[PDB]
Amino acid sequence: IVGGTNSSWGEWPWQVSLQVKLTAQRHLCGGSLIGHQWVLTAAHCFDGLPLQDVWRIYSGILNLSDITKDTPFSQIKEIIIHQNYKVSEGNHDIALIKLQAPLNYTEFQKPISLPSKGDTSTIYTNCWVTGWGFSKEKGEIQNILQKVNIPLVTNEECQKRYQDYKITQRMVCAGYKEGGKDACKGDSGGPLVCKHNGMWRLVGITSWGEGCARREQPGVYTKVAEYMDWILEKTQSSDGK
Ligand SMILES: *[C@@H]1O[C@H](CO)[C@@H](O)[C@H](O)[C@H]1NC(C)=O
Repeated sequence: IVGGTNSSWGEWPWQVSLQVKLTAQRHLCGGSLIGHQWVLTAAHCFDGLPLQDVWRIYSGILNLSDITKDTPFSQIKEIIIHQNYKVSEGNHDIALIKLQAPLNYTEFQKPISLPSKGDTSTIYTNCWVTGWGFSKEKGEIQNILQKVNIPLVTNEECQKRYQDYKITQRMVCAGYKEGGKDACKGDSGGPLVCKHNGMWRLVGITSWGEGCARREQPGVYTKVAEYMDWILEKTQSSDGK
């Protein structure tokens, strides 16, 4: 998070940390808890890595340096990457992670409400992006969970900023003309939440940007509302009703 501030215990209780355990354990991505057994994250977090054994999910945590071998974590039972996602490309950057065990809800560990498919037409006004990513371009992983207030930009206004790519109706962009406030590497897969009608809703999944916080270069997010039919279909038990 570039241009952000420290967050408090219980402020973003849905935020999780996706870490890989290879030669050393490192935070790679953010994610949002959406159910007792489900986390929503970006498909690009899994590029060049197996879906099995190497992942650990941390929830109910504010500072990354507090994580030791004693800290309880969630393991992956299944990873569902969008069928149309292509490794190293931008479209459909979304994945669901099914946990091996359900997580009990506390005031520090609870899900973020999902929008409806019809909520695509809604223009939000109080949006925040959180994570432990780089505090500046080419920077380093932050210890304390950062937060930042970022306004949304129209898809047409976002398309003009990225004329070498195609900003689809399945993406939502957020930034300031002067830059200085944006998500960065390590924030990927985390939440872009908006407060609407008194309650918090998951609007975007942090995906990409040309660098971080550059002027007139807004952050691109996977628009959750455009994937609600997919999330609902994929979270069904598999064994059937
Ligand atoms: C975040 O917390 C620590 C001290 O607890 C320190 O890095 C800094 O004072 C805090 N950040 C800001 C922007 O105050």
